[PDB]
Amino acid sequence: YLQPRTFLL
Amino acid sequence: GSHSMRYFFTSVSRPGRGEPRFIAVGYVDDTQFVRFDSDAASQRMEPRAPWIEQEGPEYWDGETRKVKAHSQTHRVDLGTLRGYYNQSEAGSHTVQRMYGCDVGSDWRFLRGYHQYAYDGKDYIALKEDLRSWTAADMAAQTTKHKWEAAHVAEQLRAYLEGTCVEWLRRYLENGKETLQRTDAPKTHMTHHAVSDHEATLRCWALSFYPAEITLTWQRDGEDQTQDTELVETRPAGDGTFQKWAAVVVPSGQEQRYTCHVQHEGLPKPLTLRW
Amino acid sequence: MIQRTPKIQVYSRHPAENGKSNFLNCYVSGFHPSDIEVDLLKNGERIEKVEHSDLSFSKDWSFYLLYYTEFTPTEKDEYACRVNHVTLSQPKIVKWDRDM
Repeated sequence: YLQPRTFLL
Repeated sequence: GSHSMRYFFTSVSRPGRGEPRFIAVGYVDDTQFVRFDSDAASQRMEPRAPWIEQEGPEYWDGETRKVKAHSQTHRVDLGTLRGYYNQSEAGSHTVQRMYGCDVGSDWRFLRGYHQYAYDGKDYIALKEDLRSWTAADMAAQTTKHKWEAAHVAEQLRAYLEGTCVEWLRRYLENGKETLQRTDAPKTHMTHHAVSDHEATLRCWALSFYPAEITLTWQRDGEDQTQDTELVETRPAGDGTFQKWAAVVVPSGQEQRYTCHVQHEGLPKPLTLRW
Repeated sequence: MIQRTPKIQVYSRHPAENGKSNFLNCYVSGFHPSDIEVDLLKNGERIEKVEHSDLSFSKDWSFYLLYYTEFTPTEKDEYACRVNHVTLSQPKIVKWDRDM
């Protein structure tokens, strides 16, 4: 189950 | 036993034309269960283990949505890092990401990971406490300041400790017939005369699962590393692993040498002799 | 930039016996960047139906791939893996030896 949020470098 | 869930992501820029190559792979222990390839026709998160096929359309639409969001984030990331490093648009660059959770024998959270590499080198990693960051250089430190101000570690910690563990536990249940089964190595020994003074003994470990294994040689009950060759554990292709350890010996002295095999599927270590 | 040469292992999925259907593998690992060319050879000629696992990597970020094809080993037939990568001046050829 993938992380629902992503954070940009 | 103990278990892990891991996701590996590779994004490779292609400056001549188009968006980067993006490959995402999901694992439970040494078993791959999902994949996404930007070059493939489906443009969907695909099953790679029969036990994940039990998941219905909601799952697949959710995983497809998140994997495409992961892909566009990596696309932006490659552009951001090129700017941070003052690189030209001419060269191809790689961003790699790995995240996941480890659970102990109680199937409860043990450890969490969320790290990156840029061009094969460490970029930024979430520290073991899941509260702070390891930024390798001043480019990675720019990411660290942004993420500290935005409280990114708190959001990652919640998924890694909670969500990650809950879904790993579900996968373990649905795939129990394979995921919870340990395959002990099938061992044998081979002999090869090199000259009339020297022989090679090779100790094989085959068809084992998980990949983790220790093969050691002993001479008269004492550990021997000199005159030994140990190949890297390699996949058989059917979900199991292989490994061998060889020792160079004086011809006629084969009996002094014993091979020692340690594996999760073995209650007590096993011994092989020529 | 960090350019890591591939490690190569050529081997069968099951212990080989003449005339018994098997799988010929070529495991490429420890390489960087990810672009790599891998072929399996039958008597020096490129085998056409070769599949590979999806790109993944180890703790140290180095890439690994498994290339494979179904084959029936015989006494005469010689199998090999041919690898090309940015780090290699010429293709690296590793022969299949049933004993390793």
